[PDB]
Amino acid sequence: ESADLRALAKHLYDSYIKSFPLTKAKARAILTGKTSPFVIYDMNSLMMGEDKIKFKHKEVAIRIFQGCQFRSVEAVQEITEYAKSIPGFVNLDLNDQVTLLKYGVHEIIYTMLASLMNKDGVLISEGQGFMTREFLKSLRKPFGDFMEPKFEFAVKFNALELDDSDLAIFIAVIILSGDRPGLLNVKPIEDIQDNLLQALELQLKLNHPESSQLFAKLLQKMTDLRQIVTEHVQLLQVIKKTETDMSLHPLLQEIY
Amino acid sequence: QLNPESADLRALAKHLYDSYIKSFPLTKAKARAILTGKTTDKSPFVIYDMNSLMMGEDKISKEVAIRIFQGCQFRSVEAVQEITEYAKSIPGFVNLDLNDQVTLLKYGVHEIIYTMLASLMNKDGVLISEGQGFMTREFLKSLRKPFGDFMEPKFEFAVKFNALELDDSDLAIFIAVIILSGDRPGLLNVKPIEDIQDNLLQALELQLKLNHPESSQLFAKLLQKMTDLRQIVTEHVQLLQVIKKTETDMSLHPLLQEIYKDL
Ligand SMILES: CCCOc1ccc(C[C@H](Cc2ccccc2)C(=O)O)cc1CNC(=O)c1ccc([C@]23C[C@H]4C[C@H](C[C@H](C4)C2)C3)cc1
Repeated sequence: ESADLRALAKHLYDSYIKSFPLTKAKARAILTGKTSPFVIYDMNSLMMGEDKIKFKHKEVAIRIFQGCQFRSVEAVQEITEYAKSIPGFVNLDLNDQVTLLKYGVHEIIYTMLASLMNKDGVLISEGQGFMTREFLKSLRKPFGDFMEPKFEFAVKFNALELDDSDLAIFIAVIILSGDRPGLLNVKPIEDIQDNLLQALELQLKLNHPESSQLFAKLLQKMTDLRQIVTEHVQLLQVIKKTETDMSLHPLLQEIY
Repeated sequence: QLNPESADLRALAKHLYDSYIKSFPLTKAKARAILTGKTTDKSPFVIYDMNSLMMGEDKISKEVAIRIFQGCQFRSVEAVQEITEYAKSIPGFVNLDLNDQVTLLKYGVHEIIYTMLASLMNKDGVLISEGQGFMTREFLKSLRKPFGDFMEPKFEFAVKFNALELDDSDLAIFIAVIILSGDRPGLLNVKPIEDIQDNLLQALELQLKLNHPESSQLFAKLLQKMTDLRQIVTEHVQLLQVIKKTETDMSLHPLLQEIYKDL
């Protein structure tokens, strides 16, 4: 039966490569040098990187924060497409699918964001740039503790040294989470996740024979993720309840 | 079912199960026996309202909510003591840096308390006073605005957690896994802790596979529940800040207060 598992794993990987442009393997090469990105480490760096480079993603801290949103909206579409390739997903009650993506994207966003971060910064805009971790903490208002929580998570998560083939199955497990509120038919979901969990388990055993109980440690990071999301939602509302320069075109705000 | 490695894991499971029974007076087996009525001597007095509560004082401050609340404070202080005792039995635990021992307990006792509290719960209520009493979920939710719902989140977790059908021998290892968490804030030497947890994780994994052959991916499902515990703790901690402000006259046990400080 270990046949259908290896196939599911290969399938998810191929699909993951297709849905996500910047893989971890590719991002890693750019972060260590073995392979250059424009560096944003201070205000003038920023102003220049967006001047020469047309970073598709008023006030700096605010403009940076909104670029994060723009990029997140973009990531949501990639994740949605990926999900549809997971065997059984499209066959679930349509409302449940929306529910699963609705509560799952944030967890996946931060999970994948770690692939693009090291302890010194994060790759932005397809990796054409590198925004410094220090510069992010240099932001005033509450925009200073905005990204820090993610870096800390990334340092820990990256310590597991997973690769794209590992992450592809993990993401699918995050998506098929049967405890999301509002699901109408939980069984099919948990049934698919169970199969995905089996696939992830064999994947990690064969890909990291020397890493003891890596499956357990990866599942434990689940705790870390939701805490990051919950905390994120809190700072997000604090930005809505306060801040008056967050004004965007009516059509734009609707887009988020 | 072979090698000396799997043999060491079974030995560890037995050691942990043996300590768990020795450290916790009210096991899940005894709790289930009382709840399911497979007795004529283990039947609890049920408290589902005020007069019941009143009549229970005889069978088993000044206010309904606060009295019930102070009771839970006392009981969990006692639980922390039992948990602390169980912790010393975990191989390697007492050999770790003394500060880390305190840190691990500080972050693990509540997650463990709610894990074990589920053993004493069903969709309708919870056992109290070593199983002599039973307070229904509805009575506890009818309480005054503040306390009126400090328990509901525990019930919601319990009915789902109990769905895994774990038994004491399973819980003994899981409780151990929880305590030996290398990602606790402020830990000095994270390596020795992770090494102990890895071995506990192996013990738990084998135990579940052997105890629940037909329960597919129980191990992973059990681990995912850990996120549920953290959440319970945060909510509870926030509900306490609310109470200590609305009820300026209600005291909170020092031990429990030192555990929430800078949590
Ligand atoms: C009432 C059911 C509640 O049963 C709970 C609920 C939550 C906890 C966890 C605590 C709550 C807390 C939250 C905030 C701070 C600290 C801890 C925690 O998280 O630390 C423990 C118990 C276990 N409780 C019992 O077994 C139990 C035994 C005796 C009584 C009486 C108290 C008093 C009135 C009645 C008659 C006498 C005198 C006995 C009932 C009540 C409860």
